[PDB]
Amino acid sequence: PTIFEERHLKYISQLGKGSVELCRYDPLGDNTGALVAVKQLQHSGPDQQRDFQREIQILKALHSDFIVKYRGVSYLRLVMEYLPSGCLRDFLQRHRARLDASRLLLYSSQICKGMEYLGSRRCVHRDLAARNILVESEAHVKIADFGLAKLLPLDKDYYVVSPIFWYAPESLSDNIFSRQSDVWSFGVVLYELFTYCDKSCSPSAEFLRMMGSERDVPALSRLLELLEEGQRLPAPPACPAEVHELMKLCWAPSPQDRPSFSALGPQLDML
Ligand SMILES: CN1CCC(NC(=O)c2ccc(Nc3cc(NCc4ccccc4)c(C(N)=O)cn3)cc2)CC1
Repeated sequence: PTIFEERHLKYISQLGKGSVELCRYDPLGDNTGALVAVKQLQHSGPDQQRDFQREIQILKALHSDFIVKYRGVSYLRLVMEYLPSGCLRDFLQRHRARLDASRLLLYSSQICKGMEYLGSRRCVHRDLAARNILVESEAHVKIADFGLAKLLPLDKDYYVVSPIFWYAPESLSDNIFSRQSDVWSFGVVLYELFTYCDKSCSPSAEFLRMMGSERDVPALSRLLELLEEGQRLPAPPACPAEVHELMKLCWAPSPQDRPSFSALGPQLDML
């Protein structure tokens, strides 16, 4: 087996905390090696470990320009491509003044094409949020963290099994996840994009406000009560009304009434 030999994976810095670190894969020892992102588990708890082998095989199998590339393994460590610009949540709040609604639409369209591919592979990400979207360059974004990703059963369109503010009502109430629960998450991502990930009006900061002053009432209970009423995240300030309408559709109470990614794609592209 031709792997990323541990002795050749030269550590540089941390990308996130298991954990992710930036390494230079230098098999020739002449410091001419390529920079790769390397994922590993730190406090290796037996259940998180089986989840890691599932994750590796999923990413290995996915081939979208909008999903992070799998590179290989080291030994367990998952080797992937390195996207230097970092997290989309950081990128939006740092360069907010230089990014217009047309550029946010380019990101929405790229995440959408990414998620559409995911669906055709009968995979459910489950953690679709701006915190797990990476930046290639100011004109290209890629989806990351397949840590929570689940493959749909060969006979079923749903799957019963923490990020509750991106979770659909069926996810909240009965732990049901499908491509349509990722459409609900996509609607929250559009909110994040169009608020430029402002800490002030984050989906987390906004729902807590809506939940009220009764903290002993379980979040899962208070959030579901709110989403059953029809209460939603507000229209982002200055957000194109055509976009906030697509957000509302992603937020339909029943999963069958939410648009598909295949349907959303042109609607985004044609604005
Ligand atoms: C501790 N402190 C360290 C410094 C800060 N971090 C960064 O400045 C950063 C710089 C480059 C980054 N590029 C990455 C990260 C990756 N996974 C990790 C990741 C996934 C999704 C979102 C964020 C991170 C992958 C991959 N192929 O999956 C590829 N490229 C990611 C962050 C904040 C956290």
